[PDB]
Amino acid sequence: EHRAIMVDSMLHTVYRLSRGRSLTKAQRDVIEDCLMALCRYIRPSMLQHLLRRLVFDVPILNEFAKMPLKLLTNHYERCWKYYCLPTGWANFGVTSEEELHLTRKLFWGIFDSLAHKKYDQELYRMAMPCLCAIAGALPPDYVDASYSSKNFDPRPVETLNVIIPEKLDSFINKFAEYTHEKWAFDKIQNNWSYGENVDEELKTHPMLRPYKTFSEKDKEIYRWPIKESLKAMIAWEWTIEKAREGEYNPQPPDLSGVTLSRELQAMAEQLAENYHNTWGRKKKQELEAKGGGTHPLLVPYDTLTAKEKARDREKAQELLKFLQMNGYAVTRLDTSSIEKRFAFGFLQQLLRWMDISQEFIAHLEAVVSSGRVEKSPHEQEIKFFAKILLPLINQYFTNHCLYFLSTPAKVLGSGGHASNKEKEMITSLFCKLAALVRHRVSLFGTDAPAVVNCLHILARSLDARTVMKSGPEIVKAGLRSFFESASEDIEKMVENLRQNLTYTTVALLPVLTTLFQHIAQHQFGDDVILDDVQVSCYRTLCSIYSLGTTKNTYVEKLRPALGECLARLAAAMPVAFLEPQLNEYNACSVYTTKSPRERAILGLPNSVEEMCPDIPVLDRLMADIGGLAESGARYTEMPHVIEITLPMLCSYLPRWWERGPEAPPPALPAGAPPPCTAVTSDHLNSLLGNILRIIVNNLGIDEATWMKRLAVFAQPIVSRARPELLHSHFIPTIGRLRKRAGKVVAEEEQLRLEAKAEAEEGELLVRDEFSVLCRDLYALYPLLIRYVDNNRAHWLTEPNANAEELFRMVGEIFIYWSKSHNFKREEQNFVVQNEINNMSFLTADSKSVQTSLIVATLKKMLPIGLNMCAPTDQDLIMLAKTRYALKDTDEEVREFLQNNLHLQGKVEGSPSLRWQMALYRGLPGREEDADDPEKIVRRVQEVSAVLYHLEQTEHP
Amino acid sequence: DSGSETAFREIEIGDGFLPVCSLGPGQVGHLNLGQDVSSLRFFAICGLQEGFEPFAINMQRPVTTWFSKSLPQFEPVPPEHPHYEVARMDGTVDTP
Repeated sequence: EHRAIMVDSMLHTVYRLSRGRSLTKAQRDVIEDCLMALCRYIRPSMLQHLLRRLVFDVPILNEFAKMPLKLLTNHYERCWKYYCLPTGWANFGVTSEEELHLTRKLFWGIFDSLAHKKYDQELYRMAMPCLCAIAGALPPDYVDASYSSKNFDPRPVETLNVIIPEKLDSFINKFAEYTHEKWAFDKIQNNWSYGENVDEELKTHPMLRPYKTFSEKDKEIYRWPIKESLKAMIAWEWTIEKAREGEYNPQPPDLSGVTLSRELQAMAEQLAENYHNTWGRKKKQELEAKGGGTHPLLVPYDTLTAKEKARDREKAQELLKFLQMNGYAVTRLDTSSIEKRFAFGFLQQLLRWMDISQEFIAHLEAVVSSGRVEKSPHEQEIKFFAKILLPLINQYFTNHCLYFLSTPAKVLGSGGHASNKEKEMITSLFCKLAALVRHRVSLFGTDAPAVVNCLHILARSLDARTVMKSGPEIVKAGLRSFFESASEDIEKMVENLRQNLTYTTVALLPVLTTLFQHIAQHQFGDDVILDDVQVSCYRTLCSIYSLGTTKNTYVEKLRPALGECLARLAAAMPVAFLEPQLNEYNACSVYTTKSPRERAILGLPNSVEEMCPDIPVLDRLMADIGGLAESGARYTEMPHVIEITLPMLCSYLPRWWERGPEAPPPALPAGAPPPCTAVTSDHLNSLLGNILRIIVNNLGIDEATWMKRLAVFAQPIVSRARPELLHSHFIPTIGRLRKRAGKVVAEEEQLRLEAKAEAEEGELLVRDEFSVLCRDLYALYPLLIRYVDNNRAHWLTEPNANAEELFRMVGEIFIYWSKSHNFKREEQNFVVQNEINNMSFLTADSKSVQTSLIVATLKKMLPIGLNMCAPTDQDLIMLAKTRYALKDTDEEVREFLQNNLHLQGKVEGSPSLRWQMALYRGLPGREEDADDPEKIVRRVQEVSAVLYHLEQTEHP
Repeated sequence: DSGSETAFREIEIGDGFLPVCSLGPGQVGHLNLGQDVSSLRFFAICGLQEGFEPFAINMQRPVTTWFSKSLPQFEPVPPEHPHYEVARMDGTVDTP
């Protein structure tokens, strides 16, 4: 920053050198790499002039713009905090308004040039990173100073060709004399009072007379530039004329800094651009006589740095403010600040190319329906959209989803909040993409993964509350028709299952799933899913339950997606479809919000039980799942329940549990209508027990693969479980798993002690047993994770002997895992195969890189074990651990522990043991029966073994 | 945000560490140092098991605190002040 001036001049000269001719390709590559490293390590504050040169040259999009656009994307990706973040970046700070207009006009120019140019593989492949980097860098809520705006050959307007009319030529001459008067007045304010003769204090203009005494022969040559400027002003589409009737010291000062009407100020800025045009024309005529070259002011005025632009705009606005203080009006539009936001301009671009895109999908559908026609009049549009627009909107929405979802009230975005206009416009844009892909999957076959990915991204971050409440009926009807078309599509698939088939198959219905997931995330279901949306989703859930009833191979393999979308709509549905006897007291019901006449004309039979009779009440499905758990049928015996209905329950019950009367209502008037959902914590505890029962009953069945997704679905239902559920079900399940794992580790120890080819075959057999064991743990233990983390404090304070027993069981399981290296490698293999690490991460956030068993035993419940054991026992823990380091077996270390029972710690030995003993006996659940030496040696051996295996894991 | 339990990692000991709390306007906070574990709630829940001694466990007298007085006081200008410098010139025949 100390030497920024000649650092920037060196940057400009290195640009010129890389743009030099008569250079070998290696030499050009060397200079380009120099530019790469130099701009990478140079602060963006002094890179503004180089960026201006880039903004000039790179929109040409020649083959010679490779290094400029590569520099663009590198610098913008590096400084995306310097640009996009409104808060000052801790590394280099905020961006200047000059840089802001630079990147805005850069984005506009690159996009329009890439649009008008024919598709090329290298060009598009390297240009789309640049365009998406600029889009991410530019603050979308940023408003440009002049939205309405116009080597370089700047064309001046026909200043002299357009003859000035006599209706204002007197005013033209008057303002020319007035600019001379303003020169004199600035001198007077500088204390150089203008003197008629040559004046020493008049340094700028020695002789300076009032216009009455000043000779018109030199007045003409002084005033010719202002004459030409005003003739240019009328030569443009503008019309300047006296606002009031009429027509050397102008004491009223002209203030170009003040702000006037937006169109007037923008046309003044365009007049400044015209001043640039004339000045750059004459200066380029002079410069081409000197050998050519580009001057910083000679570059386009819009792309020019905002200081020379500031001076030229100061001149133009001085003219304009003269007009509005002396009574003259200019008439050429009314661009709101919303439209000045780059996000709204980007959305206008997106919708214009969206209607262009629906036009070209129409004609390409026409040419693929008529055999195969490779020739397409809009093939350039096809290639441009597929290679540029789809990833551009992808990355733009990914890195600006926080701002776009931000509402004026719910401001969760880091910067500003999305405008309501742009909000509804992009919601209707998402509806337009839905219509673009509506029964249109054969087209864009190669681009289909990117299409659906951007469809999910656009489905996320849609604040549809603004659209439904105080929003346009056009976009609200667009989204309602999208939902209706999707639902009747599901009806066509269910009737066929008993081309739109390929459309639904290519989809796999994940965009709708993501949409209801987002709606459940932000609780949009109160207003967004209502009336016709509610009815359509209800007949959709009934129809997918009919698919669950049918048992063909296609629906069996489709049941994952069907269950996932069913659970998402259950978490994003407004009324209690389960036990709907109380829907009339529910205020969100279609029948309560609709007149009986409207129900009659919509076909609603005034009964949720009646228009969705396939799915009964939650009481009946609970009796069903309880009977299934009691019978203990195989997973493949009746897979529909666990595939679809159980995820639906594990999504519906946690969401509607707060609404239930068992949960505390927000207020008495709010709870005055009886809640449509009457579930309880006992209800959710019983459903969790049913899940755990079917898991333990299908633990040995190798076809029980979907238990992992069952556990992911049942993570929310684990919360609010009864403490008695531990001894009721968790102890039997964990004990059975521990016994089976003990059998497997015994077999593995036998197979590892015998050395033989059949021994290796048996070791592979126990590898398969270990893999299905890992499946069983990933089905069983994630529930226990949230169980122990939710009820950690209760079992910590009150000494639940059942909890200590289950601690011993999980400790034995950890012992087996630690002494089985085969179990460890099978753990990692199952993790990478089944993507278990994702579920582990999700459970970590909502309580192989890391072991689920390690988290379960070594971290979550080791503390309650350590408080089950005494601190005076913690004074023998290290001795028992060092014996385990000497590798003595459990019985053997128990022998030396019994022999060394007499070296227990004492209170008077150290003050730490004193207060530790004080707290240990001050626990209300403590009893003198723990003083029995056998219990002491048992707990010391167990805790020391757990800690020894843990420290071996920590330090391999 | 990344899911790690520890707030800050790789912290040099340096000079030392002290309990600290900055209250805003109209704010009330109870700075419960570990003078007595009976007053220390949630300690057995998190900290007795993990191996953390309560601060000032054996400290007989109450822990002495220091509060930002917020009263402007005239103090000597630091020589290493990033913006302000004081220079002493003397012995000149005319300049005192």
